[PDB]
Amino acid sequence: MNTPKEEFQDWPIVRIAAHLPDLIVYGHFSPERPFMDYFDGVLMFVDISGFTAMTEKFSSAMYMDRGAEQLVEILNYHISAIVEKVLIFGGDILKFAGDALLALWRVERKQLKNIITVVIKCSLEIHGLFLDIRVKIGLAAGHISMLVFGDETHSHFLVIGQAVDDVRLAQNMAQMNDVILSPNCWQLCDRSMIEIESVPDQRAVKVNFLKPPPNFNFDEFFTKCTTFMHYYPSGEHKNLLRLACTLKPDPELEMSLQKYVMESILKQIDNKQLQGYLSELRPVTIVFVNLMFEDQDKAEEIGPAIQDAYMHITSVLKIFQGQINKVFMFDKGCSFLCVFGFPGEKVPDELTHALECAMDIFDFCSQVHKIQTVSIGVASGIVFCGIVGHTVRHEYTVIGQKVNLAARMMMYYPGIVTCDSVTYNGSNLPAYFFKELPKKVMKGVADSGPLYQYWGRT
Amino acid sequence: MNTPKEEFQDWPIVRIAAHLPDLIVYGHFSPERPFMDYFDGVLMFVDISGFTAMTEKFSSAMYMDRGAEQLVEILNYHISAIVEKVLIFGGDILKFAGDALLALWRVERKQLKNIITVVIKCSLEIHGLFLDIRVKIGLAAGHISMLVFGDETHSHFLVIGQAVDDVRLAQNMAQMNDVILSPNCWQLCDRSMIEIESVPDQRAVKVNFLKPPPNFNFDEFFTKCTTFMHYYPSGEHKNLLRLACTLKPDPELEMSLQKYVMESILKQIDNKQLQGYLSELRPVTIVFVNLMFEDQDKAEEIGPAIQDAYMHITSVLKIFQGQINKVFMFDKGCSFLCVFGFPGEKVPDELTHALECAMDIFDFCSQVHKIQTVSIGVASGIVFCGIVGHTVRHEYTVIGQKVNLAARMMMYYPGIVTCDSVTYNGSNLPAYFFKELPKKVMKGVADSGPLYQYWGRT
Amino acid sequence: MNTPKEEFQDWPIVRIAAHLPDLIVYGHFSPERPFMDYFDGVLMFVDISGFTAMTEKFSSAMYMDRGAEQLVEILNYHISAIVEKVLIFGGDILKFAGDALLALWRVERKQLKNIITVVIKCSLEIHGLFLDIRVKIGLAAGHISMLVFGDETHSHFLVIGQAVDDVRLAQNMAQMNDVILSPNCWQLCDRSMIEIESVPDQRAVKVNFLKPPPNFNFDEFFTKCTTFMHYYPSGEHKNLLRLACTLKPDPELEMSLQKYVMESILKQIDNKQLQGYLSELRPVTIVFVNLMFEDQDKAEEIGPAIQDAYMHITSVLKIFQGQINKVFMFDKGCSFLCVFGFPGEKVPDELTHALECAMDIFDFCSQVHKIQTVSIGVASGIVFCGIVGHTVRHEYTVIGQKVNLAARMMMYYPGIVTCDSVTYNGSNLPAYFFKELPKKVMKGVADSGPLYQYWGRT
Ligand SMILES: Nc1ncnc2c1ncn2[C@@H]1O[C@H](COP(=O)(O)CP(=O)(O)OP(=O)(O)O)[C@@H](O)[C@H]1O
Ligand SMILES: Nc1ncnc2c1ncn2[C@@H]1O[C@H](COP(=O)(O)CP(=O)(O)OP(=O)(O)O)[C@@H](O)[C@H]1O
Ligand SMILES: Nc1ncnc2c1ncn2[C@@H]1O[C@H](COP(=O)(O)CP(=O)(O)OP(=O)(O)O)[C@@H](O)[C@H]1O
Ligand SMILES: O=S([O-])[O-]
Ligand SMILES: O=S([O-])[O-]
Ligand SMILES: O=S([O-])[O-]
Ligand SMILES: [Ca+2]
Ligand SMILES: [Ca+2]
Ligand SMILES: [Ca+2]
Repeated sequence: MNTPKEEFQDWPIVRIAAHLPDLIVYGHFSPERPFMDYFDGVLMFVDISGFTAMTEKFSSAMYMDRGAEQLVEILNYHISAIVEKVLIFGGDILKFAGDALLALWRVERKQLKNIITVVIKCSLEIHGLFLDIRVKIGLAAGHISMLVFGDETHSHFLVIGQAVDDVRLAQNMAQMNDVILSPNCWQLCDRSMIEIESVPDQRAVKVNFLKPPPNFNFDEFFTKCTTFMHYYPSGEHKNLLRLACTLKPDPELEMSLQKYVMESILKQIDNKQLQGYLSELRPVTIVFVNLMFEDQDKAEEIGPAIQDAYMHITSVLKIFQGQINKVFMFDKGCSFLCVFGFPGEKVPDELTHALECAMDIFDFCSQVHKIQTVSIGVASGIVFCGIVGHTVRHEYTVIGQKVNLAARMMMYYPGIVTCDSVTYNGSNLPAYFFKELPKKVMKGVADSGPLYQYWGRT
Repeated sequence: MNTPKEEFQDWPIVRIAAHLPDLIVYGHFSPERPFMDYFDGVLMFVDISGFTAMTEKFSSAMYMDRGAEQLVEILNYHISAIVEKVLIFGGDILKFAGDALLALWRVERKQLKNIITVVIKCSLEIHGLFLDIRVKIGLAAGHISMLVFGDETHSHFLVIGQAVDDVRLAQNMAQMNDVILSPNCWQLCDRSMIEIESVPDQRAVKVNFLKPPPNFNFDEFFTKCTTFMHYYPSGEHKNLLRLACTLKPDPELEMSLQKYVMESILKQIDNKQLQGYLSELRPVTIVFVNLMFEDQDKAEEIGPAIQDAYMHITSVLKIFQGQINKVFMFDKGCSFLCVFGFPGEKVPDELTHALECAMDIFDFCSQVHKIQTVSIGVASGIVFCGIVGHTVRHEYTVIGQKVNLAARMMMYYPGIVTCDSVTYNGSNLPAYFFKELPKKVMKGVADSGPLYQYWGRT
Repeated sequence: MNTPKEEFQDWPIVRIAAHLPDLIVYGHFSPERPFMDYFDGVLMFVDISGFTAMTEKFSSAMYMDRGAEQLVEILNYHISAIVEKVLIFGGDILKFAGDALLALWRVERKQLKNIITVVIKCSLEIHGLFLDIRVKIGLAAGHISMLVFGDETHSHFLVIGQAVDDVRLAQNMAQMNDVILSPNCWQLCDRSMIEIESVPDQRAVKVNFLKPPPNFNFDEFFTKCTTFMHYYPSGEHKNLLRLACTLKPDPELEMSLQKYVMESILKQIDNKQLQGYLSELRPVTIVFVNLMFEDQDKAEEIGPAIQDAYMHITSVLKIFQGQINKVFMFDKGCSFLCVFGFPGEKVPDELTHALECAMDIFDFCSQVHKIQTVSIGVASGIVFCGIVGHTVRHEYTVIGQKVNLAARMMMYYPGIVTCDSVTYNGSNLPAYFFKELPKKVMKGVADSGPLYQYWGRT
């Protein structure tokens, strides 16, 4: 009797799970929204520099209109190798945000110290790996909360808390190839192993070296650490990057997971549109909404407010096929990256609508309980849209100078709705709905043309 | 000199042969239609229950319009494993009929007894395998005839005869996890091996156990049996499920095989339409035509009559892009499962045309020599349409409560054209073309709304 | 720590390189056009017979409109095996021209003799391999020049010189399974190894046998020869057909390589159109342009003239979406195979435009310095268009009786623009723009209907 080889089965549930972390794939939580959960772990925030400039350059005529295709190939080639190192070292990629990602090693507290050593080693192997593009890495460790929010058809998650805020601080202060440890990371870690320098005006710290003691054996140390990693592929599945590669069809799980993924993506997953259709350099409008709270680490207070905000944002965006691309925590606050003009979703009057939608969101969210300040940046132009990451873990994302600009506007011009010149000039609206603003110098943007506040009709 | 690995070549002839059994792939028969051939073998008729109810439920809004996609994934996941067991045990899957299949082990008579033991073991391993869904299995053994019929562009085949009628009886009388043997099966089999119970009002029989004698070794027994299996993958190809995976391009064979497969399928095979396009929950009209004969086991009489009927049915269906989905033998008669509204084939006035086409078929076929009774059931609604089975053996099929309803109407209301309420209400036709019928209780249907006879214009 | 298997990555740069030889993939030459380079090597020109007749026959109704699909499958099945033998024996496939290909073994002069023995052995293994279709093979050895020409968006290359002219002569004089060696090939080769016959009225020669001396061991001899093959897959990559299978994304290289490949092909490479869309039997018009020179082996003279011609041809074709399918050297001259009606590029008035474009090209090119004679054949009808070759090395090509006819017209009616009856009858133009020509018997065409010269408006 023959025993023929099982072919890899590439079921839709497996393709959907590529878009999600293990935290969600194997999470099985309740129905209620907001849902919150609490744990400890180590975070790695890996940021690549030089890609939005490449994006700008790949719009140039030398790429003969294969700009999007060439950009995504070279981006995925580099990012895939980072993703693979993270997975092999036992991390869960939580989210891609443009050309950056955030990864988690969830463990019990007693194991944090040993796991911090695993993540440092991983970081230094990634730095190793590095077209003129650098990588900055922040690491943090401690308490983390997860929030899941949404409605009957859509779900979103976020991590929140002091380690989350720390990991962004640590990354922001890194020079152009540094691994920086949060102060808490630095004090929980195994100091006899790691050689650091102080850094100016902060107790956060820079890693120079991993100097293991005499007969420390990393492979034995790692194996010990795997005892505490729930989903590390092993045994018969040790040749796989992710256990989620082995998920089997299960309608109830697939219904829960698909809510996290955008419809146009699901369509490609179902072999109902060409795989190449979602990689594009297209003109869109970014509406970047920032919500700040009294205490942004306190998930039981902020969770309800984010749910409330999401219910309203989703309904006004729907009126324009606008879409939420991603949600995440910034140093200040919860940010919704919203996009008008995603593929097949091109209403004309995009700019006008982007502005009215932004005002509506600003007015509603301002009155939501616990939301201290709302800030919204609106910028318009040619951005890269596409699937970024590795075949086994990847997400739909947007990269471009205009995405960066909208993000910086909401930070540098808090408490108001701001817009760029393309949006101002291109909108239908009367000029006195706007106020021209003082020019501010902003991190990693040059030649923002004039900026405007969208005042509305006083 | 390098010896690089041959890549699996997935030629169109290989993809076409996935849709056909070995009986046809390696058959090489004459041109004439009808063609008949005679042999012996064992049949297994495996029926899954619970799928048309799942079909109904997957139309619900909780599946967020990925109903068809989720249904086909979970159906193929389970059905694939059954297909694989059948192939590994050396069977030929002849046909899929909704959520049921029919499999054949063709052998010389002297070998029937030993082969019956192989098929029982296979059946019990399939029962093993079993969302709330059961499997019933009928087995039969003895004489089988095959009929091939059609025209210059289309071919169809059917198995006919006493073992065929038996295998349906045996399956129909099974409780909700039984393996039932036909009476002839029971008397040809190796009684010292198999432990049965009698069943009420029949000499057909239920298998409880396979109790091999002391040093019976199944693997050695199976290998002996493979001597009599012409196409069992072996040698260099022993890691394959089917020898048809190794077919090489051959224009003459491919022209003969493609006649059995629907054009829209061929289009996907040729990479001229998206693979996902044929999995759908769509509104269609089922026209189920049943032909009964004096003697339905006598292939030399009935073959000409089925050919004649097919020539006419095909021409009237063509006038409406109606399509024959499948043909097979029921307990009484030869059934054509015809469908109006298959993809890209959506004439409006579908219902009216379904009725006129049915009357035309009824009038012509009634006068064909040797056809004793014609019965036709017409039902309309949302049915699943798609490719069911395993990657190496699969077929386009329709599953749904309306498919079941049309099948039961033609059996419970013999000799007339019947239709459901959707068809009656939705058609263009005047009310006095119909007669409202007495309500009958019918196997595995509830809430058939009112039923009508299509009388035509007296 | 796991070491999971790297998946084959099928990056766009790798798919583009399938369309090109190593001579271009690993060439890295300057920007300037024309670019010329000089080397030595052995050429093999493998011609299949019987395919354009199969093409004709696959338009017949017996193929049920899957003619193109069946033709390409059976063509690629046979051609793939030839390609594979050529690659395994260390050759570079330079170009496909319908159902023929040209392959190169580039080496230093001292190694030519040993390499000639490798190529003969390869030839005899290919002859081995051979629906009623024969293979003729010409071999030549010596000096070869390569010309690269084009503009900012498109590149083309050609090999030129005495070995190139020789390899076509040798192939043209072969009977219907011969391997013929050019005279220069015959005198550089290892005469103690190869058993030949003379052939009528030529010092070119026919191979009967390879009779290696007593303890000649071909595998050891081949390995020695691999020392001189720059890109022979080896080591970790010895299970690959081509080293180009390992190319990694690199925007600068990909921009240079994509210029050689047609846009519609790039679109399929980018997963923006169905793979099956480019295999078709479609009506097109072939415009075959032949340029002759005083000395066609002298690349420093002819290179500028071909560049000049190309700049003009490309601009007039653009005005009609006409396309250059391929360029190559014929026994006399440089030929541009141009096509009107490639997919998505179907202007009506195709025939008229094909004629005016041809006249324009004829008038301009006639005055280009160093171009002695221009000849252009225009023929219209159903031709096969599609990707021919092996998965790792393949090209878009056209095959058909009309392609052959246009090629023969430009040779048998030199110095003028000629057209077939379909073109004459179907064009819009007044009858006195044409002159009906004397009927000539032409190699491998029968029933060319009447032929005409396109005179233009005197
Ligand atoms: N797709 C995305 N998702 C979330 N945030 C994004 C984003 N694209 C841009 N941003 C935000 O825009 C800001 C850009 O500033 P930086 O991160 O310092 C740019 P950089 O990494 O030095 O080089 P780059 O522009 O080549 O990416 C960040 O705050 C980042 O969070
Ligand atoms: N695609 C198909 N091809 C052929 N016959 C079909 C069919 N779909 C339904 N039928 C017919 O419809 C009838 C349905 O009755 P049953 O077979 O008893 C239903 P069941 O198996 O108990 O559960 P189910 O409805 O979940 O399938 C059968 O006679 C069957 O032949
Ligand atoms: N796609 C293509 N590219 C370049 N030249 C082509 C071509 N198709 C046809 N030709 C030319 O047309 C002519 C055809 O004549 P032959 O090569 O003798 C035909 P054959 O090989 O005996 O059988 P065939 O017609 O089945 O191919 C050749 O000069 C060839 O160069
Ligand atoms: O990674 S969470 O802040 O979206
Ligand atoms: O399996 S045969 O009755 O179509
Ligand atoms: O092979 S070169 O003459 O195009
Ligand atoms: Ca960045
Ligand atoms: Ca069933
Ligand atoms: Ca040829």
